[PDB]
Amino acid sequence: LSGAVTALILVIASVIIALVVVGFAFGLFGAFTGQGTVTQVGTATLSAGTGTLTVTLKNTGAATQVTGAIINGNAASVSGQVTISAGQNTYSISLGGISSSTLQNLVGSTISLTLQLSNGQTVTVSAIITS
Amino acid sequence: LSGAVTALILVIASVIIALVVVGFAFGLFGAFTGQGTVTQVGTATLSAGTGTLTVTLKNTGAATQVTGAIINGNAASVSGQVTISAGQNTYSISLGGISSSTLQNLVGSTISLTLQLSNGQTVTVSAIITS
Amino acid sequence: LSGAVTALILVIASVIIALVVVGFAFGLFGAFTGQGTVTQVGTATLSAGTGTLTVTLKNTGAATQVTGAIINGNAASVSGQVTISAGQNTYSISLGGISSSTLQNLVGSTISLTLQLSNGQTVTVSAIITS
Repeated sequence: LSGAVTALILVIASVIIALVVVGFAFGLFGAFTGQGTVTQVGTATLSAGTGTLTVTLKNTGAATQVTGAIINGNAASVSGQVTISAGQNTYSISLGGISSSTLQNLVGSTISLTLQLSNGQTVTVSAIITS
Repeated sequence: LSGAVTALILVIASVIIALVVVGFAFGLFGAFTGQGTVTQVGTATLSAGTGTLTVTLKNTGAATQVTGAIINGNAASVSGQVTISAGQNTYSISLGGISSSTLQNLVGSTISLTLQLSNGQTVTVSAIITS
Repeated sequence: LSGAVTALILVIASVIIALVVVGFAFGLFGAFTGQGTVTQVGTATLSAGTGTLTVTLKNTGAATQVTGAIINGNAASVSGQVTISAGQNTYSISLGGISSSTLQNLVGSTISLTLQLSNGQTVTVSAIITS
């Protein structure tokens, strides 16, 4: 009974250390290439009714704007306030191009977007879906 | 006479907690690579007289329904309120196919079930027997 | 994770050393023939919003202005600090003729320019598309 709790604390912590090391190694690409690395902070609530995505991306480097988004393997087209200035900020990106049927069907779950930067590497956004 | 019962309750429940912990650690891999993350929140109450699960399943993905349950190596059948729509609700599932003679013996105790979702992966469910 | 980082560092260093060797060969030719050669020192920034190009051209020869530039296989027009006086300096020229949206779409990445001097020679300018 005692050995099943120390076997879960270690799993929970190992999920975290590996992710921290992975993030540190991800950052080394932007640190050496000379371009800032954009990563999201917190969670995002993509709206099925409007298509607006409310992210909180933070970047440490140049000011680069996104060009496209990938939803469930289907390409999209971004719009709205897309500049991604330096420092943490809030952006109301309105993606469009995919049929709204998937958006209204998939209400409640947390899908994983892939916003495509102009400069290079993309940023993976895990966004919940609201009504 | 007193220690022989407290050395049995602890063993029986240690099996349960170890199985639940390893089920969580196993479903973590599936939710990590490709599949969903349908897990149980809390503990369920399985009636022994009529037979009805009251599980509290939380999932973030497509709507998937269970197809069969396992109660100590015995396959069962599911019918009732079983659709599992995205979110975290309470589902009343009427289990069937099990004889009403192997459950009332251990009323007031806890067992471990195994629900078989539509998308393949199985979730370990902890249930308490109620008369 | 280590292999990818090592490959990235080696790729960047290979680019830098190849460009250095090429510049050395060009300078050798210029010294042999009698007239100096315009070689860019370091990197350059090209603002997509405005079109002004900041370059660090140097030449150990006569003062020859530049007349045209090549962007993505499309000729353009130049103006501004276009004199290119003898000695290393920091010249700021304004590109003209490129479509603003196309270059705006590529903020952050690096491209290759090709300036056209008046004497009858060209200088390759690798520029970062800032904005």
